[PDB]
Amino acid sequence: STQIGGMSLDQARTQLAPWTQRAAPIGADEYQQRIERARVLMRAQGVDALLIGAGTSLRYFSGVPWGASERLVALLLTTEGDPVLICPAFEEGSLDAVLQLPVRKRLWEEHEDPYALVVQAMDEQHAHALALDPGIAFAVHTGLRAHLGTAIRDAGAIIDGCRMCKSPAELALMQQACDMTLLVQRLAAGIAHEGIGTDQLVRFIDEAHRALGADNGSTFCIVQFGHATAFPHGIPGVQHLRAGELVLIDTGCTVQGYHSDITRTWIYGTPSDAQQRIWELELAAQAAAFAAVRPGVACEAVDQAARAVLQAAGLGPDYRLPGLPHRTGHGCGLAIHEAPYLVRGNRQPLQPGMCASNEPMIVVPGAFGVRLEDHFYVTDTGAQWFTPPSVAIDQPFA
Amino acid sequence: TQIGGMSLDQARTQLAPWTQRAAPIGADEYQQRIERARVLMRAQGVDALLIGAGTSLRYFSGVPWGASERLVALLLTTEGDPVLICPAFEEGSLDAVLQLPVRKRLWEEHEDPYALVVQAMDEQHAHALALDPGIAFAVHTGLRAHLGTAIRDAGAIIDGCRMCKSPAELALMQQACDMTLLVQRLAAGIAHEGIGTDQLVRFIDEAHRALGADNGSTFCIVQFGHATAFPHGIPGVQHLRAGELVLIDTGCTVQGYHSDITRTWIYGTPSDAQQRIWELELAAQAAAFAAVRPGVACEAVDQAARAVLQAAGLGPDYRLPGLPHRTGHGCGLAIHEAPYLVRGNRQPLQPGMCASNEPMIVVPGAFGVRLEDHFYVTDTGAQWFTPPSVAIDQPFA
Ligand SMILES: [Mn+2]
Ligand SMILES: [Mn+2]
Ligand SMILES: [Mn+2]
Ligand SMILES: [Mn+2]
Ligand code: NA
Ligand code: NA
Repeated sequence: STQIGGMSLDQARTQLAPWTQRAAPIGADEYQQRIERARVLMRAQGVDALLIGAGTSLRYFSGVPWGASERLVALLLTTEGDPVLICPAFEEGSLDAVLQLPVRKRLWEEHEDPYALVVQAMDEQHAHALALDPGIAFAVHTGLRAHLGTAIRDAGAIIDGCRMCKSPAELALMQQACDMTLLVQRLAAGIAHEGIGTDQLVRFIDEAHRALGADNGSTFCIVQFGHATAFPHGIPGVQHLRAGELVLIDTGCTVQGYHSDITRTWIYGTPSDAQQRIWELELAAQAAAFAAVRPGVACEAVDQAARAVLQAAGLGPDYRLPGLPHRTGHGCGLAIHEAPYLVRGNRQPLQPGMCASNEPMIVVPGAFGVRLEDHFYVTDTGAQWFTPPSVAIDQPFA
Repeated sequence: TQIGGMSLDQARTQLAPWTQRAAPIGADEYQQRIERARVLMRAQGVDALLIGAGTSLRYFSGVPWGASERLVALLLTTEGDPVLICPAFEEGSLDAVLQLPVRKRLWEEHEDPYALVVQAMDEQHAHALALDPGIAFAVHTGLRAHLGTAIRDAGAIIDGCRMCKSPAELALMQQACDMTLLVQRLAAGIAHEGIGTDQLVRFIDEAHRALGADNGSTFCIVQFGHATAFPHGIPGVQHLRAGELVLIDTGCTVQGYHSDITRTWIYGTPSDAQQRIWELELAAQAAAFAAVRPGVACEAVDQAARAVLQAAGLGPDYRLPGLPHRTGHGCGLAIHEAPYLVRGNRQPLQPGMCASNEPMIVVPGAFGVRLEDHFYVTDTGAQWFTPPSVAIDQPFA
């Protein structure tokens, strides 16, 4: 190997300059385009009002990046006019400073009923067919239902109808985040040595993400050694690296809210025949899944292409272990997981601009797991990798 | 003497792993929480309770996982081990975190998890479901596809369990507060002219980790000078100058239980206005604490703080200069939870309830002063988790 081990912490740090290729933020015109696309989808669904809660969908339509809390902060979009922004009174100044869209502020003091404000705004515009953000807390349904007597639809089709296909600016922001995380993955492999701790790697990866100018360091970071790699959702526990162990690292960051999410699995020292066999199979399943992607292709077909490779090698079938116990991938954007899902049963056709992970992890019970994760986006004629796949068990980077 | 003068190396000699470790919640207490939920369910005519991944699932089952698009949930009915609905591929990991005996019902990726919930309801002849108000609305959509019956809001049941803390819960929160109080103290000590907000944030995370928090700082806000007048403003690096107030709001978790402490202190010489407002903030916090005892409505605690501000000529109500938001919020496995110390909330305080006391004063465009310490209700009054600040230049008792 020329990529694994052999780099000091100081040497890694010389490569950690703030990222010089900064993708442009989403502009005012694009936020308006998103509002207009939602209105088209609302009309198709027969909905005349849309309530978006704080979180990734509020940031999508308005630029407000705040996480959801027990206090209602929401955008109410109707067929005409600037959308209504419902917000705590004490937050008005902070809101003005992050909004990217002209809005009609409706402010509530702490003891006042914010749900009443939503319905009042609906009534003023003669709206009586609300679709509610499926990511919003159920408590908001309770609050609304105290004032509303009409059917409340689930807004998922509208929200996915907008967010699944990324604009060039969105792709560029995801691209930047992916490029940064790919470097961090490379440096993490470089500094690995006998005895190094999983916690030491997590800490360095966060440090590197910050140094490169991520929104907020590592969004998340999973580091697993040896038998711990057999768990897609294993408990964090400190391990120290021994020769002969696989190392699995899954991490990512955000840039203007847009996510990277890359997994590398590589050998420290000499691999066993079994580790070698399963690693090559993982790459082949990932490759086949990618090869299945072009416009019009059903999402489940991408999952099945990966399973076909595993089955031909005598793993599986279906979700059986040794094999692939979960879906092949998930969409990615302002959220770590979003539509479309590359999962059995999903007939959703792939369209240009859709972004998804490609990670058909193999688990061998009691032994290890191998997960390669790279994201792609659909193009007019096929697909494009955000990051190129690994080359070999001891060459994690193309 | 508490502010400035300490080197980074001096501070680090006080950062050994915490030696007074509170005991983790035991198996018997999880059973007590389930039984308490069942009593409250029955009292409300509810025969099934669905708890989603998040702080309530951790409360009842020990599972710490954050919510995702995949349903992970506990279904509690009137009898038998509660049902745990979980993706099949996660069973192994689920087993390793569960603190409660359960009946696992596993779904493969293409299968409908909502169907499992309703199958489990039907098996026990349940048809009066209450649903976790913190769960994604998507779950209502999924359940409604399968149910003709009302899906009630489980907030009253869940709060009825979680608002009053056990001794073990208090001890875990107490440990988190003690650790964060030390980190706050060390942060004041290493402060110096030109120090960066980002530098303080990093130290505070380093300190939380060294002491043995679950995962460093849960959050950390550090603001200098006029920035203190903008509590929810866009973060941007500042460098400290003499004459500026410093506001630090940070916390950690211990076994999931939260600390959340704010200190505001002067670096250098304060102005008369800074001084007078700081004193008023302390007095508002103290009056709110003095109103706390069993039987007092939560809104009276908020009003006690406002009364102090209005007697001094600030406000009234939420007007500025003054207190533009509520006086405080409950705290436990979540940073914010019931009960809320807010106008309109008639909820009577009961022994064991935990809440923040933080009646911040904002002077628009100038500065803000926030003192935040949490308390719990005792049999006859209240107890501070951490003692309040003493002066504008003595943040620690
Ligand atoms: Mn992923
Ligand atoms: Mn990942
Ligand atoms: Mn607080
Ligand atoms: Mn706080
Ligand atoms: Na919809
Ligand atoms: Na991390």
